[PDB]
Amino acid sequence: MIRGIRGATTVERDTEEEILQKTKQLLEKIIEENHTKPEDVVQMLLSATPDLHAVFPAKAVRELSGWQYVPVTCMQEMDVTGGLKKCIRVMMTVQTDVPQDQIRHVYLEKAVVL
Amino acid sequence: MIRGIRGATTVERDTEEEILQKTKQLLEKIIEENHTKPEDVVQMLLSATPDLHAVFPAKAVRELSGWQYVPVTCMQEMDVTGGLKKCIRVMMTVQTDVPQDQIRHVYLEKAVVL
Amino acid sequence: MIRGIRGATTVERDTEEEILQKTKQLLEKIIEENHTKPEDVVQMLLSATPDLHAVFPAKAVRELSGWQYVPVTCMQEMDVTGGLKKCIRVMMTVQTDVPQDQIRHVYLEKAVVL
Repeated sequence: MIRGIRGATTVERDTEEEILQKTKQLLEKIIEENHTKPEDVVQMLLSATPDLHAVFPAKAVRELSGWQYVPVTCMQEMDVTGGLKKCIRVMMTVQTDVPQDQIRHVYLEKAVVL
Repeated sequence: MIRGIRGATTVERDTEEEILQKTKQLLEKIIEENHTKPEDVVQMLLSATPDLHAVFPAKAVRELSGWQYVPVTCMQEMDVTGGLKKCIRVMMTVQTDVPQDQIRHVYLEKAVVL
Repeated sequence: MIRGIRGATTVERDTEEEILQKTKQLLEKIIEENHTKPEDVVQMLLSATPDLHAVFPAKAVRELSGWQYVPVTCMQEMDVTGGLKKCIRVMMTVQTDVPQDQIRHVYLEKAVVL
């Protein structure tokens, strides 16, 4: 079946180095936990709160071996009063047999409270 | 097959109570009209126009029994001049064998003009 | 499987005619490259950079023959420093078993740089 996998991390500052590292990690933990092979990934959406402008998060995807063909695009997360700042969110769509309740959704850094 | 189900509604005021209630009521109608069960939902994206800041509309999914594992995320709608103000829209991706031309899309409140 | 197909194009004026024409053109190119049938399309997302406001680009989909049931929604792209201005990007989800590395993504106008 096809199921979404969610993740979220935070950056300390709006630099390219930080954003690509926090995203790359978030992506490795998702892969680890859910055994995602790049070819089972339908598409990925990455969003970032309105305070992040230094690089597209999508750039870290093509720093993973075998991931250069997975289609990824980015969106601006809505601005909510009191929402977690400098937060990058991923919604990955994958072909999996794993049941809905057993998907490992990943929250790292300041996102551990989402 | 897996198909997308669209919906839209509007709130009168940017208030958490108004946003969660009008969103819950739209999700309930989509679900009703299409006999959707939580385990068949791949994922769900909810958008809000740039004038709504009180709460993330995804907080309303919390009040639908059984939906606790359905992965949902939000995005900001683009700002079009003359677009419907105070509008929440949904794209729900479900596993279904209903023909494309028979998916029931739901437009409520002022969004009935879309 | 179901696979995402990415596209991107740019406009010269933020105007209804130019955003509708360049988006129609992007979509007609994706369909011809991927030999897409509307019944096989799960859904589609279109994002626009923060400088485009004249019309939603989703409106170009009703100019395509037979696409009146395809569920589409828009979203706002994040504003990246050094990013492509006046850019319209699409993520189309389709049912297909063409392997991932053989999907044809389309980059028109100033997006040929990608």
